[PDB]
Amino acid sequence: VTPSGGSSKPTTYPALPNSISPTSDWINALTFTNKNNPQRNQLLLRSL
Amino acid sequence: DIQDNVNNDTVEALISSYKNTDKLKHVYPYRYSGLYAWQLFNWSNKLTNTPLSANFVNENSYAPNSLFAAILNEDLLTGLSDKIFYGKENEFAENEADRFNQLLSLNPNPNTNWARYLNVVQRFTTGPNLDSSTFDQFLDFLPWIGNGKPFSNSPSSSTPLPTFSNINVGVKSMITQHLNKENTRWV
Amino acid sequence: LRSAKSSADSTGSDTKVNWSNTQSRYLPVPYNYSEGIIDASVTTFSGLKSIAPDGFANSIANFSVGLKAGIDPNPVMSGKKANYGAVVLTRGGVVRLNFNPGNDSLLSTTDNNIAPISFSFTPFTAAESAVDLTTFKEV
Amino acid sequence: GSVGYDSSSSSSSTKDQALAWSTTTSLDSKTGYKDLVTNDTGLNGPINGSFSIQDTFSFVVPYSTTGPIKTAYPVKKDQKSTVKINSL
Repeated sequence: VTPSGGSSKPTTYPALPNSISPTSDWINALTFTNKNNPQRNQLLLRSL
Repeated sequence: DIQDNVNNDTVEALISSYKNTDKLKHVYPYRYSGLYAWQLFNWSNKLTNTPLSANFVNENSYAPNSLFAAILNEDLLTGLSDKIFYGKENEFAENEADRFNQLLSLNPNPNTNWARYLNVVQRFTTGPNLDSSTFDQFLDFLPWIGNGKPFSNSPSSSTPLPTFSNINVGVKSMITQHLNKENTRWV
Repeated sequence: LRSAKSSADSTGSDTKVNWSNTQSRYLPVPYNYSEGIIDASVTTFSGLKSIAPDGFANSIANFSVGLKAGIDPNPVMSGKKANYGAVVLTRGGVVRLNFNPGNDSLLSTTDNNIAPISFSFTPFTAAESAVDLTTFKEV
Repeated sequence: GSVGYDSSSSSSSTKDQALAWSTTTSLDSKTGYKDLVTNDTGLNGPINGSFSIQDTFSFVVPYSTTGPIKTAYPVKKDQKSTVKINSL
């Protein structure tokens, strides 16, 4: 992008989380965590 | 990993200009992305702090997929009228011009009574009184009925790993390099 | 009330009053009294959509009416004095004010984590939300 | 609501402007009520607007490091003598 003053930078992440697997439980990253409260209740019933 | 960065200079091209109207709406030139929890957090029929609020509903289950128990208003179950009356406040939009400016909520009409029936439940429960990953720890603690062994695997190098919780899986490291690189030391 | 009368009669300069049995609370109007707010062209006041059921066009300025107190008729343990509260209507809910009859103070508790226990907000359903609060006559 | 307003006459930048700002608690605030309502965020001046950390939009300051964050009342040090801030 080209804002006023002519300074520009690439539109991408500085750094990212260490795993994307379905077991993931990240406190800081809703976009990389896979566990959820519905799944916790679904797994409770079906594991019983 | 390849989501478009809004940064702060970027927003003016991708969202910070496209104002909607009573007949005009937009689809943005922005690469949205996220995993299963972010999908459900945005578009599941989630509970909230006030009733009738959930604007998104997907589809309904094949079979029962939750435990459930509840406390009922035995008085209100006795007091409610035999016949429920719905009205135009529960109809879908008759044509798409009424769908574009679609009303999210309405007061009951003078002849209708459906809103009285909403409050027959006082309280409900669904599982252990546990919060966050602590609940996945309970899921790992209970024995599988086919062999009497807990999914946590700890009661016996090269030992096996648990299935539900993340404790002792892989390796420890500090989250100080993630996302904003801030607050992690104290909050 | 005696200081206040003193402030109001003050010769010459402004005399001041401390009322030390008071509290404040952030009490917004409910977000579900509006539509179509953007998240996930940010929506501002000039474009915010009202669906306000409670007799107001606007869905941003809170209102309150008919504060009223009352003694609980429910017995309290002997050697303790009768309980009293008050209630008041605000847009989207009733508020409970709670008192300690002992020393006529706001109810507090030891922890500062839990929020001042003198105040409780119970949200209206559709039926109470539908009442036009500008028509309040009496409580 | 009561705030100051610049009733100045003449090059006063805030002329005919009310002097008001969000005072809403930052994201990093240690939780629990006491902390929330005693958070130093917006105490003496503006701090809140729009913030795009990583890709997670917020109007509220994400935190409240050379030292601690300072807020100030929006009347520039130069005009501090000559300015006219009245109550509404």
